[PDB]
Amino acid sequence: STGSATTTPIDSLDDAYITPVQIGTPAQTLNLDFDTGSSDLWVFSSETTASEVDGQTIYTPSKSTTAKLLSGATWSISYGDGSSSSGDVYTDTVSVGGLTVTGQAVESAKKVSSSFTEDSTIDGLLGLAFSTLNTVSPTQQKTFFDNAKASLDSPVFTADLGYHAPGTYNFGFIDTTAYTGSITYTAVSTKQGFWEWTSTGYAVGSGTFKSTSIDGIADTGTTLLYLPATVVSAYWAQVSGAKSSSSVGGYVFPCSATLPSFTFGVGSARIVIPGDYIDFGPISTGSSSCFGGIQSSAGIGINIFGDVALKAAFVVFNGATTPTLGFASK
Repeated sequence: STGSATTTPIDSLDDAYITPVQIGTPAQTLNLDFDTGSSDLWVFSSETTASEVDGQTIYTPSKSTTAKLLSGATWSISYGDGSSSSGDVYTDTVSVGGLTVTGQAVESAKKVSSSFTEDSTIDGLLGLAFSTLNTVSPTQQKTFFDNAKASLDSPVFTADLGYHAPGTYNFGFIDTTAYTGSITYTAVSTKQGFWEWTSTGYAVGSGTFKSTSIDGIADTGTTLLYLPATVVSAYWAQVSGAKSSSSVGGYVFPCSATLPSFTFGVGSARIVIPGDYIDFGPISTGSSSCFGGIQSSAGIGINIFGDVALKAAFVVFNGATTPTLGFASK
C-alpha cells in the first residue's frame, strides 16, 4: 500500500504545516501537525476542557462506530517549546492520503496548554519519530508509520515541505519526480528516539564550506533551524545590524536586509537554504526588527534541523531494519 497527502502552511510565515487525517467511522477529518520529532498521535476532542478549545475541529469518539476506549491508558506530553497536552486513549481507524491503519492509538486530549488553544488551525499532532518516545501509559503505543510499515510497498515516508506553498507527505514510495539529482543517504541513531543524524558541515552565502560534524535531528514539528552558537554567529555576522536579543529571545535583523543563503552538508552533498527561507518577519506587528530563522541550540541540548532546513530538500525517512535518512535537492 501507499498514501499521499498534501501538507499546507498554517500562515504566511510557514510557522507549521497541517495535513488532513481521517479518523473514525464515518470519517472525521482533522488537520494534524505531522511531527517527526515526537511519537504521539493526539487530537482535540469532545473530552477537551471546553475553555481550552477555540476554533479547532474536534474528534468525538462516541460518533465513531470503530472507536474503542483503550481501558486504563493515559498520556501526557511536553514539547521543546514548553507546550503540553494530556488525556486518555481510544483505538480507531486512521487514514492519511488513502493509507489506512486499523487499531491506531488516537490520544484524546482532556487538557491542552495555552499555545495549542491559541492556534485554531492545528487540531492535534501526528508523531513520526520512533515509537520508543510514545507517552501512553501503562502500555506504550505505536506511531501511525510503525503500524503501517509492514503493509507499505517500501518501509519509508517522505517529507516535501513547501516554502510559502503546499507540499506533500508520501508513505510507502519515493516520488522520483519530486526532486532533482540523486538522494544522498546518511546514518541515523535511534538511541534518543529521534531521526538523529550528523551533518558534514556548513557554508554561509557564497563562502567556503566548513567541514565539521553537526549532530542533530530531522524535526518537521519544529519551525526553525537550531545550530551551535558558533555556526549561528558566523551566519548572522554576514547581516548588517543583526544581533542576538535576550528580550526578544534570539537573533533579530533589520527587516530591510537581504539575507544570505545557508548550506548544510549531507555526506558529500549539499543542501542550500535560500536567504528568504530564513526571514520570519517582524518581531511584533509593524516592527522593522525581523526574527531570524536560524537560531542557537545552546541550552536546548540538541541541534534541530527544523522546517527551515527540511523545506529546502526532499527528505526520505527510511524505516528499514537499520533506519537511515535521505536528502535530495528539489
